[PDB]
Amino acid sequence: MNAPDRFELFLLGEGESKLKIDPDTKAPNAVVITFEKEDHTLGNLIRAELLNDRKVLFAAYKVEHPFFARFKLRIQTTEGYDPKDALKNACNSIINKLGALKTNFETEWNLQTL
Amino acid sequence: MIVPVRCFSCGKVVGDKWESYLNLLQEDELDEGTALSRLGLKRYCCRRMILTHVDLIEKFLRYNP
Amino acid sequence: EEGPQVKIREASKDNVDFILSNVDLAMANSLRRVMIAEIPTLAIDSVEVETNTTVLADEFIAHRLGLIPLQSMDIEQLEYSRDCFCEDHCDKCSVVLTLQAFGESESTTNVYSKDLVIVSNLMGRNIGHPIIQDKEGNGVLICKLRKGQELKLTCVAKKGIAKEHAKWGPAAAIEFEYDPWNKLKHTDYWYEQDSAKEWPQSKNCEYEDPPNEGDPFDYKAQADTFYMNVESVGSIPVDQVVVRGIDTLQKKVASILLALTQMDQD
Amino acid sequence: LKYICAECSSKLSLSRTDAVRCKDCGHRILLKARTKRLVQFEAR
Amino acid sequence: HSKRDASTPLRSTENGIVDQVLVTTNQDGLKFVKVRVRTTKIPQIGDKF
Ligand SMILES: [Zn+2]
Ligand SMILES: [Zn+2]
Ligand SMILES: [Zn+2]
Repeated sequence: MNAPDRFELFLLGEGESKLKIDPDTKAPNAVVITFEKEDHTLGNLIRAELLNDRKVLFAAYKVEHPFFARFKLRIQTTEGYDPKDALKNACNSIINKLGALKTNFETEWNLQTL
Repeated sequence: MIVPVRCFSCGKVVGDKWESYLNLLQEDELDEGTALSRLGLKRYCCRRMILTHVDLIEKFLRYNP
Repeated sequence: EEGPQVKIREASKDNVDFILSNVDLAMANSLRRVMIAEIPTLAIDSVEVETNTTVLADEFIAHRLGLIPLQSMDIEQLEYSRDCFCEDHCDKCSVVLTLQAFGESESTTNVYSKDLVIVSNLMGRNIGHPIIQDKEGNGVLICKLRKGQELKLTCVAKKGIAKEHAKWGPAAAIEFEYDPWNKLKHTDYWYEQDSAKEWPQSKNCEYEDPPNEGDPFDYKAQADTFYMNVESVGSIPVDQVVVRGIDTLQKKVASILLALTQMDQD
Repeated sequence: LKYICAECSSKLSLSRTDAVRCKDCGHRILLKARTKRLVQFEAR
Repeated sequence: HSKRDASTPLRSTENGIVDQVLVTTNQDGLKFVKVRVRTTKIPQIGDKF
């Protein structure tokens, strides 16, 4: 009756962009990125992968309300290091690890029976 | 009503196991636990899903309309 | 290879018990969440009922039809109806299968998922076929007819995500456990007398070394090893459940990367 | 239009100025038949 | 305009599908009707359990 459509969890609305990169006014060299139509699945993973980068000072994601499928990701990097590059490196790292994981799982699957 | 097609909690298909369950109870004369075990219902949510079900449709079919 | 490692402890048509090594907790978790929610599957999304003189209500039966597991092997070469340039649905986006049942015998006439008949053109793609893991080859018991009761309907199955509705869930329960000895101390066990004696010992305890009382607490250790068991429903084979889970996660990461690539436009 | 009796498998087509009862039965309980225009269902 | 309307509207807040329409004469020979509408209610935020 007042329940929103389910596809609104993953289908981008009218005018809604995937990422909304905003300059953080609190701490210098910081940024807050709004991920639309995504949840903890992407947020926790990217945040955890951003803590591996030793040139990243801060990294935290939050879902301000479980009704809406979106989360904010705040990133603070060292000077001379753009945070978007940190996000990109994090993403690429994730993709590489997942590719290796998939390949390994596949080669491990071929050596099985039943 | 009729045996739920899938288990609410996890999602394991259980709608294909009702008749097999009844047979395991009457034909092999097993108890509910072993019958549910042989049907591959290890998690107690599915175990519940079949054990807890009441097949009311069998009474619903007693009317002619 | 060079990264995260897999060790298939057990493998069957329905279940895969394996061990993820050299992985972050978040990646294992996210892999689980994807395997549960975000893997494309084919299920009945539309039901047109012509005649229904059975006991059950129309949308009741329709619900049960929605939950039926269908073959989703070549689902990646099927398309979303929302993305397809056709009107409503077609053969490139949806799979149409009929159901015509009628009470014939004096006894109860059962209506199974095997009675579903594909009408649309599959054009080569392994898709639409209702999974029958049943021993007698019947499948899901859809309904029951009396003597003169009839069920005539048509089902349009569309590509869907389990995040939209649980009927598109390719996986059942995903077993997930790390650090069986609680050496990381992520859990403060509730007890009455002896903690270890009251709490049952996990099977995975056989796969790690027990702590020594002479040794202190390892504060620098993280979570590397994860014991998982992925169970499929039939729409997608287990190996392909975890593989397409990985592929999906990777893909939606690549979508964010692509978004970043696109935000550089003036 | 057409109707159907309650306690027998009949198929009456008696419109207005007729109504009750039934053809070869005797009871006055008449139900209306299902529509011809098919209704869809989001199988959810 | 030789007729006054006495038609019956579906509940303003409710909705559903016409499940079964019953037409029957009364004891005084009055043609009266009972219309049954079916609606499947799914558990929602605010439902009492
Ligand atoms: Zn279950
Ligand atoms: Zn189409
Ligand atoms: Zn009659």
